Amino acid sequence: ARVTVQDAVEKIGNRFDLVLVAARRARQMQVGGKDPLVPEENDKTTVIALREIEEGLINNQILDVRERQEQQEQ
Amino acid sequence: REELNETNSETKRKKLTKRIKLLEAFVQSGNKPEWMILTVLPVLPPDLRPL
Amino acid sequence: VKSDDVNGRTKMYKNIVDGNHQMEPGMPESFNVLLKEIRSLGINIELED
Repeated sequence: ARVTVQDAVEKIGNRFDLVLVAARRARQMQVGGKDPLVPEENDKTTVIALREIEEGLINNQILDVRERQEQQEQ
Repeated sequence: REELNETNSETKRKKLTKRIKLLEAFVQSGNKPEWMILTVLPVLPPDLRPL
Repeated sequence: VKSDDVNGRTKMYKNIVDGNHQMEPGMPESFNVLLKEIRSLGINIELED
């Protein structure tokens, strides 16, 4: 597994919002309605969300923009 | 409070001023002094004291 | 979860069955119990909003 977490800390900086973003992605994946942007390898949603966030694709603004677009499209 | 200000200092006047300030605050608070002396005594909700 | 929650225990067990992963804070029963203990002794227990 991903033993150490340093890339997510650098990608967030505050180190307290990174876990929040990871958990927000994980809960959304668990409930459904979302697709993993990164190629999954039969693992937990937490690890997949962490990898997607650290890949430079998920942020506190990307998720918010996507949610706003989805809400406005209704 | 005025009398404590009018008092001639020392520990007695200090205690008097403290009591006066405390009274002024408790008056500013909605604290009934009689509330310390209880009137109606609540008994336990029966599920608070197991048999 | 690892505390006295009863109605939260049931909700959490149901969620774990359903894979929801959510806990409901509410208010601890021991809090109301201590409030009563205050009301049990000579002081009213009243909590503002």
